[PDB]
Amino acid sequence: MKIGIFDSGVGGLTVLKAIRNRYRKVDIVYLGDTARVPYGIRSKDTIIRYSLECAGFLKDKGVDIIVVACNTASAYALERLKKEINVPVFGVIEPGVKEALKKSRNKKIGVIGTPATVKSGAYQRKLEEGGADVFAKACPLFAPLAEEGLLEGEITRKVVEHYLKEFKGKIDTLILGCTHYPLLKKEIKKFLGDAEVVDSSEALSLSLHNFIKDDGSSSLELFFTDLSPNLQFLIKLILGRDYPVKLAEGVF
Amino acid sequence: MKIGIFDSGVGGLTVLKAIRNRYRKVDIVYLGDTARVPYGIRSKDTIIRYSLECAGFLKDKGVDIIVVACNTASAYALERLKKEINVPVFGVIEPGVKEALKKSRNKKIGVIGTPATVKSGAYQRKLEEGGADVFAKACPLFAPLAEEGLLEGEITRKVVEHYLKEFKGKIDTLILGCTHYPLLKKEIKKFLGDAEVVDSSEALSLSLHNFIKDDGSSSLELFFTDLSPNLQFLIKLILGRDYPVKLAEGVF
Repeated sequence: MKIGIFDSGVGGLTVLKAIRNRYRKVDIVYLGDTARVPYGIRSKDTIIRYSLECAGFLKDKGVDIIVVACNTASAYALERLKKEINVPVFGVIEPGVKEALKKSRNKKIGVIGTPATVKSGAYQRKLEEGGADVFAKACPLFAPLAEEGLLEGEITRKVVEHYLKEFKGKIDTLILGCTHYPLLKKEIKKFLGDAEVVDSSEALSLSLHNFIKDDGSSSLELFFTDLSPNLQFLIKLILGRDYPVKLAEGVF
Repeated sequence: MKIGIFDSGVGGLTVLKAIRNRYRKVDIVYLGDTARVPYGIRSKDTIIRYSLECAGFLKDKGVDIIVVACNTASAYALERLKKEINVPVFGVIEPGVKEALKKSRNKKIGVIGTPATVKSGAYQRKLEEGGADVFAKACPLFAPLAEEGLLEGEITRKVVEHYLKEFKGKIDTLILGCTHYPLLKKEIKKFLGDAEVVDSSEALSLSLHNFIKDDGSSSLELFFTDLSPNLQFLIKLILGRDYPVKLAEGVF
């Protein structure tokens, strides 16, 4: 059993840590699309093309299942991936939803996710057909225009309330689609008050239990299509140690 | 007297507010380069070309002085601007330095700024020739690869200490060149302890006092080369109300 996880950046090294602790002996191969990283703005057809390519990379790496930890690719490319890669494919939306639907009490739940996944409607849908009033809202893309340091103090506690306006006191469960400053977990869980935030990474990992045979050499291989700046440093902080990465289409 | 302030994004609407409160009757024309916004990565010659163009835009808008609030353009394009625009040009580095040099006690001061301005050496230099041990370090470019929400808790308090490592307990004054998550003002002023952070915007504004004749119709015009997403919303939050913006090279 070899698990292939694929993401645009390093946010997927989270799921990967969950998997790996639960499935202690499975072999893993990660592939981050760092060379194209600002995914959540690209078209549906772009997201499906970049996804096809990265999945094929891992397929050809001999994996058994392909976990796609990105909400944007999971929201647009799962049909296509499945249909072109002769293996099981798992995204992070459906486990998030199942969980949300479970955790909830009043079934008035919300989703904060990238503009491109929030546009897809995949979350909204899957939640409604499960019997639940979805309150969605998109991630604010701030760093390009202004430095987050601008959004510190006063102005931050006002971005929040205006964004998480409707959500106000109507929801009781939330899928943190994708968190960007100033909408950190603790800036929102403060405005909204102690709400049940779905852990999309623990939910996902768990969700692969019946398809995964906990077996393998316990190996780990990390790949990225661009040896970006502080990649290596980030890897160190998230995983706990330093794992050597290779470049996608290097030795091969 | 008409003041032309120019920046890459909205971070300059800060200086603009300082100016405007101090110089209550001067007329103003702001120009943000939103269409090209990720400035701090481009080349010296690129920064000088984009700067030339935006300054010329304002010159042709009939301004008397041109304030450039971006550290990256101030660090590479002031010679060129002055030499091509027949008017007084003021950047945000030299007032920051004067202030730093003043505020300091032990003259062991630091600068956290974008990789491109920190490379320029303009801060380091100007501080050394003023008799001071500069501790510089670059802004970590994180949002592209991973979402800041990843950098929340544990991992954030560890990014800081490793970056503001050397600075540790050696500095007593700091020029917050440019603040990006997780290096917010309050994450650093916590690691480092209560240090004297230079207010580069109050310093700058103040620095124009002898060149500015507080006179004019008290007008305000906001221009940007790309009516980017939440531009309009950000403007609202920083300035206090909504100011109509126009597009650079619109009616003209």
